[PDB]
Amino acid sequence: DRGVQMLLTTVGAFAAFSLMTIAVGTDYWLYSRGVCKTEEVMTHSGLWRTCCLEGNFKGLCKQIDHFPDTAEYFLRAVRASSIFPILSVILLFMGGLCIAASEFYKTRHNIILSAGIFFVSAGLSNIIGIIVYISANAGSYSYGWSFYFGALSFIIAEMVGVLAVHMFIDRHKQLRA
Amino acid sequence: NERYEGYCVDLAAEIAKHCGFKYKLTIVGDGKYGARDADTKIWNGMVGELVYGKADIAIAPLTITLVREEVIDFSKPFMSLGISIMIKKPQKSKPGVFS
Amino acid sequence: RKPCDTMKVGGNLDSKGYGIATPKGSSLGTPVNLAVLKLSEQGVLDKLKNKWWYDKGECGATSALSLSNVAGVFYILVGGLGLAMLVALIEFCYKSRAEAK
Amino acid sequence: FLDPLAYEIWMCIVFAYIGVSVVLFLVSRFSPYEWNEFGIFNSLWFSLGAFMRQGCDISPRSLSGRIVGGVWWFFTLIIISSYTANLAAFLTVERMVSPIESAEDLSKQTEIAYGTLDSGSTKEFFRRSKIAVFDKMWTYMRSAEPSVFVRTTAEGVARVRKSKGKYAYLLESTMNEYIEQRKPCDTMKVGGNLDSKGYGIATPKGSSLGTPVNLAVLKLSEQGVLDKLK
Amino acid sequence: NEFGIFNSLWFSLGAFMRQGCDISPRSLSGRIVGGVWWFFTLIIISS
Amino acid sequence: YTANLAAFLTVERMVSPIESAEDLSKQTEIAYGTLDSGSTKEFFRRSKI
Ligand SMILES: O=c1[nH]c2cc(C(F)(F)F)c(N3CCOCC3)cc2n(CP(=O)(O)O)c1=O
Ligand SMILES: CCCCCCCC/C=C\CCCCCCCC(=O)OC[C@H](O)CO
Ligand SMILES: CCCCCCCC/C=C\CCCCCCCC(=O)OC[C@H](O)CO
Ligand SMILES: CCCCCCCCCCCCCCCC(=O)O
Ligand SMILES: CCCCCCCCCCCCCCCC(=O)O
Repeated sequence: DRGVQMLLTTVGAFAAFSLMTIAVGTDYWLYSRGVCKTEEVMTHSGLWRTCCLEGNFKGLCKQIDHFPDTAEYFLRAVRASSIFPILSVILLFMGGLCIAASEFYKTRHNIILSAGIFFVSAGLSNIIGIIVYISANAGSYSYGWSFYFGALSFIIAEMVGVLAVHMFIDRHKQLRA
Repeated sequence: NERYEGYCVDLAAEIAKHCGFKYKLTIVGDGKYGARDADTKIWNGMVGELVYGKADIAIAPLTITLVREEVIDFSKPFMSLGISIMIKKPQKSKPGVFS
Repeated sequence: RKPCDTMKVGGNLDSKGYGIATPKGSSLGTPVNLAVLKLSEQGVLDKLKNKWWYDKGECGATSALSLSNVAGVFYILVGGLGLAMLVALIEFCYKSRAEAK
Repeated sequence: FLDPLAYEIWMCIVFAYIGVSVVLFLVSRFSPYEWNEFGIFNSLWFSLGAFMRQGCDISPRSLSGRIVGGVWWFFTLIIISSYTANLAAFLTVERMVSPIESAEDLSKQTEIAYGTLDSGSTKEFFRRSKIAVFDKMWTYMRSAEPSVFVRTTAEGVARVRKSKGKYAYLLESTMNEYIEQRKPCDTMKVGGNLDSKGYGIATPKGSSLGTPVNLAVLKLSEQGVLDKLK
Repeated sequence: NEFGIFNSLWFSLGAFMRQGCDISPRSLSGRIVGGVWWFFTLIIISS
Repeated sequence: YTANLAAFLTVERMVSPIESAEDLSKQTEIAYGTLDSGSTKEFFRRSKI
């Protein structure tokens, strides 16, 4: 059907954007046995802040130091600056803008295709971000709800991109018909 | 006394407290532990400071050997040890991006 | 001690000890012997060992295939997806321009 | 059967699968100038079958669809080859891992029980210890049901041999080393000594035998008699 | 061209020997069955 | 490619590090030595094992 699809894509875009922004913001990416401030105790290693839990001084949070081959340096850079998660957030925002501007300027249907391309690119950036995150960590533990919020953002972004392209195809089908 | 710190410093402090007597830590001048020169039969190092009354007690990491147990009295060992192997750390190798 | 690049691997080969020396006929010998045994029983010696070897220490204390082993293939995959998207869009722009304006 | 690859590889395989399917669909269907049997459902099926090294039934004909297909094929080849190779390595050399290798390890986890003899220096060492790890061990054992305490060393070894890996017995190093080397060799000794103690030769309150036996023991130790005898 | 009993058997056999298909299911149910059997085959042959 | 990868992973899986002393006696890749002159040197020299 039609009419529902625009609302569903808008809702999905908002959900993906919110999830990814929260995930980049929060710090429950990794539960590891690190050190809170500078013994061992469980932590809240996020993208930026490793923070202490279930200890004498739980709730103390410190900025992660991402440094003490050229590949190692470049990976450390790319992971220190969460460029790929941030780029994911920005692309999701631009896709949201494209969907919003669809209601106006409806005549031109290449603005909704842009929305689709932005959402799919957001998904790809999210994948690269997860891969660099995990790889940098690798050079007992667990993943917290922030990581899975990032993952769910990826899934929803890819679904919303599919829907955007689907409705672009329908619009050009109507126009040619 | 306050100028120094270490395992032996704390051990000496506790021993004194148990026995109840002041003390003055003094390093060995020569810088050796103990050895009987075959010719002279001289004891250098803290074993010297013990045999020739120059000191009253040694609280250093002094091995309990036979050549040494003869001329002085050793307390029951306060730290057991031995020879051991030391190697470089494993240094787990990061796989290449295109490995 | 830093840089923390070494490791003790094998248990001890031989067995010796360290002791508190005293002059051959000094009255301190018996009391110091009993003091050492009392400390050893009370765990003070173990605590001092911990304090001076570990508390002042400058350091802390699978077989599956890890993502690090196959990371490059993921990078290549996503790079190829991006390139594919770019090529598609370039062709689409070219076709849009191609129609007789 | 998932053990050859880490959980992260499986997760990223699923992500890459969805990404590839979506990009193949987009790149094949979006252009109005194309209007490809490559809807979203057919794109997902293509990707799945490419991964499982099964047939195609359709292959992208455009440049862009072919780029996507090619990289996904390369990915699949490497990942499946790597799975097979690592499983071979697993099944060739079996590497059993000791669950605990230290005292602090026994303290930190709780899956495996452990306890000392009913009464002895082994018990007291924990009953009256101020050390973090031994304090924690005492806290656990003081209340452990069923009683982690045995009536005899024979009972202790029998109990550790009965339990698969649930129970760990704390005893003197020398007896532990003796037991380990005997049949059926069902048990091993892990980690270092928790404390230090010595065995010696006694002697009456005062005698002339003590002074020379001390020299004898030191001479034996230094010569290497005691190590060789042990 | 469609999955009768004999063609179903042939499809399954060929999927097990990794010997490609002349026909593959087109429906959601057929594709679920096919996909799961492909997974099974991949694990068992690798093993 | 698959067979050589398997060889790589199998070999890397059967690599045992050093665990004892006699393990130093058996191999020759890892050199080992003691202090120039001291108790450990003598212990080895007069060693009857
Ligand atoms: O009684 C003795 N006690 C010793 C105690 C120690 C230490 F462990 F450091 F406390 C050392 N260290 C070994 C490394 O070089 C010097 C420092 C040497 C000692 N030596 C000399 P040895 O002849 O080499 O044994 C003795 O004689
Ligand atoms: C006609 C249709 C065309 C389809 C086209 C898609 C097929 C792509 C396939 C494989 C790409 C593999 C890329 C290999 C990149 C490896 C480069 C590399 O890393 O080499 C340097 C090395 O790291 C130094 O140590
Ligand atoms: C387009 C329609 C295609 C239809 C779909 C075809 C089926 C897909 C193939 C395989 C499924 C494999 C399922 C894997 C199940 C994993 C179970 C698991 O992970 O449990 C282990 C546990 O996590 C450890 O503690
Ligand atoms: C196409 C198939 C989809 C895959 C289905 C996956 C079902 C199992 C997922 C298990 C997740 C376990 C969570 C791990 C916990 C952690 O260490 O973070
Ligand atoms: C073509 C893409 C699908 C391929 C099939 C992949 C399904 C496996 C996913 C399982 C999730 C990971 C859980 C297992 C790891 C673990 O818990 O040890």
